[PDB]
Amino acid sequence: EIPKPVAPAPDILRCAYAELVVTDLAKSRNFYVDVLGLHVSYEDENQIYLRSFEEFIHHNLVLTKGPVAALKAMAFRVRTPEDVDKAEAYYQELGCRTERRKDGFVKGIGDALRVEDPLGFPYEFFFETTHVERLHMRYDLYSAGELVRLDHFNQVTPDVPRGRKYLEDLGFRVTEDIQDDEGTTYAAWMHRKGTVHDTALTGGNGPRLHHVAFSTHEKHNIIQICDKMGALRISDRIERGPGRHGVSNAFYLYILDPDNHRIEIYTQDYYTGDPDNPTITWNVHDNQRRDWWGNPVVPSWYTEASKVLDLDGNVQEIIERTDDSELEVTIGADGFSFTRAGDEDGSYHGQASKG
Amino acid sequence: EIPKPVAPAPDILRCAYAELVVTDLAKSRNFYVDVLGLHVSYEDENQIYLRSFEEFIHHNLVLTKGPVAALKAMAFRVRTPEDVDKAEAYYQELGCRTERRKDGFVKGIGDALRVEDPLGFPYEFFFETTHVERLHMRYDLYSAGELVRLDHFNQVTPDVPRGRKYLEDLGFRVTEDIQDDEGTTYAAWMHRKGTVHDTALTGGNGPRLHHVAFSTHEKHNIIQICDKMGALRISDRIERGPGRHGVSNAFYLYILDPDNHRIEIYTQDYYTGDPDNPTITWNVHDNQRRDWWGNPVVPSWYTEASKVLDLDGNVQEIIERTDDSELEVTIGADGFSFTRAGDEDGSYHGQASK
Amino acid sequence: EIPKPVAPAPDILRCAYAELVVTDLAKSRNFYVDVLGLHVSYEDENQIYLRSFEEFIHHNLVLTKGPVAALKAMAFRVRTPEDVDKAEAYYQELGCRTERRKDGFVKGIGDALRVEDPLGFPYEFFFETTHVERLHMRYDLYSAGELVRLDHFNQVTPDVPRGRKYLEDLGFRVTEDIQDDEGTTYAAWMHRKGTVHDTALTGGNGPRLHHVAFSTHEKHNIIQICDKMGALRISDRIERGPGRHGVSNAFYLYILDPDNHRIEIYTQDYYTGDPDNPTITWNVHDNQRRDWWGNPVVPSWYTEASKVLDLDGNVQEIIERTDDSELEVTIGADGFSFTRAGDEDGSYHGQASKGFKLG
Amino acid sequence: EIPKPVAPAPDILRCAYAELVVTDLAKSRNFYVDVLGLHVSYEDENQIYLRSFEEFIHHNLVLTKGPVAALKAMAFRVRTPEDVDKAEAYYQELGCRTERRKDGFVKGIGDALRVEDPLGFPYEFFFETTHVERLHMRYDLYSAGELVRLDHFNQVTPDVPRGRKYLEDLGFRVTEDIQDDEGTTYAAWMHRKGTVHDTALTGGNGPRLHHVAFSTHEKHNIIQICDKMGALRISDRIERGPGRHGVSNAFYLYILDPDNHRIEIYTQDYYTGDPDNPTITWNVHDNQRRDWWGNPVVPSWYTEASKVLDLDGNVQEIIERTDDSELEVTIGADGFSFTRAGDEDGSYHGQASKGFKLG
Ligand SMILES: [Ca+2]
Ligand SMILES: [Cl-]
Ligand SMILES: [Cl-]
Ligand SMILES: [Cl-]
Ligand SMILES: [Cl-]
Ligand SMILES: [Fe+2]
Ligand SMILES: [Fe+2]
Ligand SMILES: [Fe+2]
Ligand SMILES: [Fe+2]
Repeated sequence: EIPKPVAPAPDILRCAYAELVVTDLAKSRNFYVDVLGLHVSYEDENQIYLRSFEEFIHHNLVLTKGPVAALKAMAFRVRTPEDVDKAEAYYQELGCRTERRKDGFVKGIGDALRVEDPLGFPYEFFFETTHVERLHMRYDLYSAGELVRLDHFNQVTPDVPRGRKYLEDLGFRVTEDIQDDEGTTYAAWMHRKGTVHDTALTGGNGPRLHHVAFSTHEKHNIIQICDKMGALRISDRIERGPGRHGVSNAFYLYILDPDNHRIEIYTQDYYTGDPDNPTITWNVHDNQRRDWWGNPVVPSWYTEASKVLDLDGNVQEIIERTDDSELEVTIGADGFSFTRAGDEDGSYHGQASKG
Repeated sequence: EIPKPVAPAPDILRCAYAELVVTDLAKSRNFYVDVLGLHVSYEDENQIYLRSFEEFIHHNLVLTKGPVAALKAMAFRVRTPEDVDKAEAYYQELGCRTERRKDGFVKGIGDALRVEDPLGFPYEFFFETTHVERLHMRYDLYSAGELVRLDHFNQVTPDVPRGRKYLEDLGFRVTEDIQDDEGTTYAAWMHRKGTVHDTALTGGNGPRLHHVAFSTHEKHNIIQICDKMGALRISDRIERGPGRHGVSNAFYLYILDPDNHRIEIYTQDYYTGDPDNPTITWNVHDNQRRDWWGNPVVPSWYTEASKVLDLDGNVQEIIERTDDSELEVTIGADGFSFTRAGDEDGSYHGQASK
Repeated sequence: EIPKPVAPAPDILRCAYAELVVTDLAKSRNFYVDVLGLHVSYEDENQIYLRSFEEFIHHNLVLTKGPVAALKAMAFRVRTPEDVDKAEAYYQELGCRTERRKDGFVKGIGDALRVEDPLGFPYEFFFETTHVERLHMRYDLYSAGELVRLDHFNQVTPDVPRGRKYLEDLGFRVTEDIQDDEGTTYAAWMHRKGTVHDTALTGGNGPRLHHVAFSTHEKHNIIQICDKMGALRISDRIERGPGRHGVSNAFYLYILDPDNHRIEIYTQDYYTGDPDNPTITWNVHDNQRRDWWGNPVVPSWYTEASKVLDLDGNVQEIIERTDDSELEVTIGADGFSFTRAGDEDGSYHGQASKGFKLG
Repeated sequence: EIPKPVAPAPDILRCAYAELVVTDLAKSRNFYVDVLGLHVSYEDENQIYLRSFEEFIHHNLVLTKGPVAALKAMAFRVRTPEDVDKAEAYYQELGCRTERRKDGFVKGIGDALRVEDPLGFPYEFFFETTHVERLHMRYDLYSAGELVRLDHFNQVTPDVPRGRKYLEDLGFRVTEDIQDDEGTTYAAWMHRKGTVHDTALTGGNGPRLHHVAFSTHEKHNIIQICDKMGALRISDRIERGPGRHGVSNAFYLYILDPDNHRIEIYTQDYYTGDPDNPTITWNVHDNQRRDWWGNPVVPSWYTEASKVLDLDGNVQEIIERTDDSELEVTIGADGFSFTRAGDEDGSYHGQASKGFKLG
């Protein structure tokens, strides 16, 4: 239903950075720099440019002061300068609004194309970026909870099949998804860079940004983030985890920034770069699909997500999902989940796992 | 009100083993050997004797086939052979029922005393044990989830101060506890060997055994146990965790065996050996006391625990706690907890966290 | 010196497997399966097919019984069936010997091309492969030392710039290298899959295969491999490490199989997938370039490597390196190394670091 | 031939702190605070008092500015105030020089006794100490290389059985030792607190202090210390390691402070608190006894150690070892070591393991 354009898709390398509008620049700086340990590439009174430990492009996160907290741009890096032209021609044919700046929208990025995509998300495509010192061996700066890479975005959208087809035509490959036996798709994960994903689609009212995810080297680094949050007595900002994912097989943690933007810390998924990488489909009632250890998913994780902006800086209107709700079918009043397929023992009726 | 005997206390070194009655020996073996990777010191059709990676005494766990799943004995090693005689005289003065077997109750233990202690728990005291190969450097046998030591027991009892004074007289020292402003004690941790505890008292209906705990080297070993349980599709047997404890500061996991005996896997508490080791008291309403990260404690963790047997092998009758319930005052309908004292942001009312 | 063909290079995805010839199959099986924990895809009296924990292709290593221990093939997977045709045309234009087998050289691989490449190495290109159970969440099988992926090969060749140009034309990008101030290149690392490398060139007499590398999830997994080797009283088979590499930033260990084939265990390098990824050049006299902690590199690491076979299965003749020797210029009698550039303190003259000399 | 006194031994709990004389207080501070991350309890122009992450007594390390770098005191905490009096009577009966200060020798310690012990070492015994904030849950301060406890001292002394007998009479129990088949003892480990050791005796010219050891929680913490030293371009101050010890089974690293005082970082030894804890004797030629992975012991580890002071602040005279040297019998020109006892394969004669000889 989103048609495949005749124009070639641009060659997208990876997710590269997010621009997030925040309301109190000092509080957010404290969260992202003081608590999480991200590295400042540039800052002034309006913006903070932050990067992970192993990054060499200018930034992975731009915090921009504004009146309404929201995603302003989710940016992917393309292979060549000519891929920014291809992106522009591709989104024109799709009838999408686009805006092209030879000198970039944020500091440290050159020629860039921003678009309101067919799902209502603000995508940016760019090649040119100002290189900075790669801190990958600066173990003199390395913190016990060090965030090493930007890994993915996760987007909330009402119709997952619709979005999936569009991203596949754009060159993303589905690695895992969640479905039921009645034809509904609840979520899908897709990649360009050869990890489990660069973005993911989560079925719900949208467009909204569910989260932005950063990686650590090891599982103990994620444990340390939790421990530090307890020491700072902000354990209430730990939403969910730590855990092992079923889908993706990664060790994880979800935390909430001062504007409630959700950040995931993630480590140790697997290689997906082969073009016939086997796709894995989970059943929506399988209680090990989201947390492998069967720990319950808190309802806020399903219902809460960040607003997104259009190209003019106004909030995108939210469209309701009419397909079945992952929350309702697993943990709501008429919900169901199993530990072992076909086994009544270890199954949950009308409530979440673990009592 | 448990009187201090004039007879000297036995010198207790550490918690050493538990004997657990199980209903299906083969299923239990599958859990303790095939899933958890404990090492077989002896087995036959009626019992399995198991030990941890770094142990040199005969065993840390005995699984005995019986009709009713229950704790049959929680055993402490004493410093000398004479300490068994001291234990006998001590418990006889307390008016407790005792039984002395010069050749032991279980294989690989020699002269031993079992008692029905004043809290109704079956304690064993012994010195003599058959030494076995210490597997501490057998990395050829080392599992990704390796259990390296027995760390502690945790006992459910209705009146914590009563039990705590009795254990102090036995030479245990309290390291941490949970209290409220009204003066109720909900739990206490106490030690002999210089870790946070060898046993602990949890307020509730008892005598019941809350859990037995084993230690791993590192946090990743606990993660692996969870991961393996997912792979075996037995994640419903993960009860609580993994987490960081507030009390003890240890990384932890609670799992349930086939008869619902609860096992804790535990690592990285701190040294308590100095006699003036500072005691830490947590408020019962502090949401970081049990899980430092503020994760909720599932009601089953407070309400479910194992039966204990008397010396004849019958189940000990339960006495109901009359002091306030930690479940009720934190997560029950009129309960509450906080992240930051005095702050309504991050506080939970009539409701658990997260 | 090696010309760029007019024919397009095949689109290479990644290193996929190696076929090693071994002299005693049962001894090699004990090393790779019982010691290292690799998973058996297939075996018989003549071959063992092994894979890592996260692999879905049929195998990452084939051990083949033969009279002379050697590398028989280093195989790269290509993106499409049509890329195998491209590889054939490309290598024919380079004037190399090639062999095409529609149903594969080894079990579990389909249409495959093997070539004697311009550096004398037996390369294989394939697309078609039998998928198997991907064991990535089989934590009921996971060992304390689990090998999760095949990561790279490392090749010994006498002229590194000559090979580097050829691999760049083939589509590999150099991520790191080691050079001196007098124009000599000692080593280069190059990738297709977006890690530090899929293969590497190490200057020395060749063609010889230096090692094959597998990855683990965490550093403690590499430690456990060492610990287990101690417990099995085969610590004499730990060649070098564990350590932190300067080049690649990975945590590492080198061990030796029963035929002296060198295996590296490797973890936690960085992403190189961007086309303008910064190339890092280390100076050969920098004592943190190979081991970041400054531990000395054992001389066998520089001198010993496995024979490689031609398409007929005969050993390839060795061509001697005439460029300067990394061993000689760093830890040899006229050698030099530094800890801090320009500082005499922490420098080493005619001997290795940490109080050692060449045996 | 150090007699057992009639007077009762003091009840020693554990090693508690060391007082090290250092020549440049600012440079030592950069090392212990900025590099290693210890926590400051008190400092001024003359001294810096440091503690580990889990400590509640005032300090584990006192750095005292002075003219000659040396160990000034190795302090053990005793169980009660009365035990300081027992210590005094005990050493007086041995005929040792003692000095008692009711208000301590350093800040944060109360009634204390220093003695010049029969091996020439300056020992302090105390009970009273100023309690400080226990930082064990201050994960807001926790570094990637955090030192969590003080674990042990290691002493160099010419006659190990003489020293061992004396420590046994003080209540220390031997856990492990190294010997040869002809009855020479090279080293012994002994404990009070239920870990492998609180102090250890290493055969050599002495009295000298070999090292002070701190523990970390996990192996990755020790790896981070190396990684950080590499980043700071002070890898030349990594003496030996990281490794796994044979004796003790601990993961370890040895580093050198600005005055060449050796610090060990140590983790994951085993419980020894039972009175019949099985002792383990290793053969001196076993190449897995010091490093379980067979990595060679750097010669400086055998030859270099810190001076110790007498109670007036003067350096103690050094007495030479007349028994065999561990260095000489294992890695010297006439030395040997084995991987498997009796097996020539994996054995080393006249040189160290892994292909190095002595520099
Ligand atoms: Ca030069
Ligand atoms: Cl999830
Ligand atoms: Cl708890
Ligand atoms: Cl290297
Ligand atoms: Cl050693
Ligand atoms: Fe995610
Ligand atoms: Fe416990
Ligand atoms: Fe390599
Ligand atoms: Fe030591």
